[PDB]
Amino acid sequence: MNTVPFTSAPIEVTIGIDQYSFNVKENQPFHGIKDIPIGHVHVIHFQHADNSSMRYGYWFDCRMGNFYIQYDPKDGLYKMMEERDGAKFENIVHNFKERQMMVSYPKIDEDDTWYNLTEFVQMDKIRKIVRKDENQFSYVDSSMTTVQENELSDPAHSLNYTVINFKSREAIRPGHEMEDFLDKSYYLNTVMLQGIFKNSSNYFGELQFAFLNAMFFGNYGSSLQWHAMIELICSSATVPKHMLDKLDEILYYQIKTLPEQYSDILLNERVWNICLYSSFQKNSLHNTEKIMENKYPELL
Amino acid sequence: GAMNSSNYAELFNNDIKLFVDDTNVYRVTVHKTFEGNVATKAINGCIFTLNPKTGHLFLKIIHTSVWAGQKRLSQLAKWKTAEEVSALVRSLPKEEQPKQIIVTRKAMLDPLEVHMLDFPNIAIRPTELRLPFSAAMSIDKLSDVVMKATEPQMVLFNIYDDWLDRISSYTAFSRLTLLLRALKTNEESAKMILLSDPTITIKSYHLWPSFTDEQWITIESQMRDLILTEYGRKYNV
Ligand SMILES: N[C@H](CC(=O)O)Cc1ccccc1F
Ligand SMILES: N[C@H](CC(=O)O)Cc1ccccc1F
Repeated sequence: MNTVPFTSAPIEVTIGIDQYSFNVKENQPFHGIKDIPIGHVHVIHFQHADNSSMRYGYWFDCRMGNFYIQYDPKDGLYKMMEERDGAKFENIVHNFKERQMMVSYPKIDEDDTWYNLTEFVQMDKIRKIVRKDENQFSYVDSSMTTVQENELSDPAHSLNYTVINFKSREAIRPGHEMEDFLDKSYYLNTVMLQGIFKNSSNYFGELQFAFLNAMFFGNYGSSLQWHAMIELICSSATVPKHMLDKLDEILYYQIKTLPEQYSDILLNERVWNICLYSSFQKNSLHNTEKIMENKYPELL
Repeated sequence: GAMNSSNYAELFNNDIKLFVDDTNVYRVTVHKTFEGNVATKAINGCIFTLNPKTGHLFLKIIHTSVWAGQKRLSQLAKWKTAEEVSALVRSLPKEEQPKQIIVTRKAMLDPLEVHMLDFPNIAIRPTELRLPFSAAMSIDKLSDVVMKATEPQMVLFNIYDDWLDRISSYTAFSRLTLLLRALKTNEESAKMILLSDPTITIKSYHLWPSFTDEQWITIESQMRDLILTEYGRKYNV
């Protein structure tokens, strides 16, 4: 079990760790988060009490280094840093742990939620969507735009998700215009899966990462990307059976986890109604259709 | 974006544009079968592709064989339309290719956009005008060439005859739309108006009779009266 310690908490802030969150008061004796499960990516995120504008945060994997948070009063945010000196980092964490100045990652033993949300998410793929190669962790915030959003403005601060565009030459084979537009299987299976992602695991990883950035940061381009990757599958007549079953599980846990009060902004009515009720896969997402109908029947 | 009454003179500027109407592409007669079920029999159709500035009508005749063995024909018909308009554009020299293609029905937008991905500078647009181009098949010489076709065929017609020698393209388009609206509202009466006088003939190389300027004003008035008459008969006014 790993630890993300804090030098201090000089500004009042709501701190998120994966799907959990807690409040820290201005100059409260808070030195970080302990007992973080090894084996998964994690995200630690922030919303300042005095400016809820800009949620921001860091994706990281404790197996890749010793990371900690220090407030920067010049740039006005909590920054993640890497400590190269292992000995000193373990001793400082040890002292923070002896003085009980850390919150414990509050995982219920029965609870597979975070695994189920991050099953296919890898740090190495995160770092290719979020380009900042000098760091082993990746910063995301509410305002970052995607490469596709910029085509329709700072490239260094962009989310390089795979561009999906149903009315593009990439999606449509010359001479198969109607076929490829009404049945996206070519675009899903040959262009995206075989061509770009290489396998469905990488595709689901980007999908899951897009959802998490939408949920935790309100990142609008991430929400667009999540819906596009769902629609591309649902709008393909030919999808491997194992992918549809896995998609159903992925979406189920995403819908289960979504804050009820954010449904209005995180869920696209058109995409979901199309996917569940009109698409080729309208009958292939049993678990997801049942939770959507019981939890968000208004959207449908 | 969409084309409406605010930007109406744009039709007659010097940017090449085409209207595309697909309403006569897939045409059927519905009839009873021996067993008392209902079935359709396709008849020949046409794409109506018109340059409103010049009167150029590229009438692509859609022969019933194109539907043989196909399903969801009403959906296919929009994509067949898009395919043929795309083929027509590619067949034209670059300096004759349209800058804009205006579809009379919004369901043509996606099929045509997809077929024209190779032409990103050609704007595909809907219109809020209710244009009476479905009545094209009420023009006898156009109906005749469609029904006689035994194979796919592109027939070329100037839909303004020689009117542009005497009137502007705005006025010629207004005349055309009034004639077509009348033929759409009461074809029998409209044709009666157009031919009641045997001394005014249709030249072999024309579609409409050789009316003088004064006679066109009379005809145009009679067509308005017809449209108003039918509007009353319809609504009891
Ligand atoms: N701030 C420490 C050294 C520096 O200031 O550069 C790094 C550090 C902070 C807090 C917990 C562990 C740890 F290694
Ligand atoms: N002189 C041409 C007529 C012809 O030779 O068929 C002008 C024309 C070109 C293209 C489409 C229709 C049309 F009336």
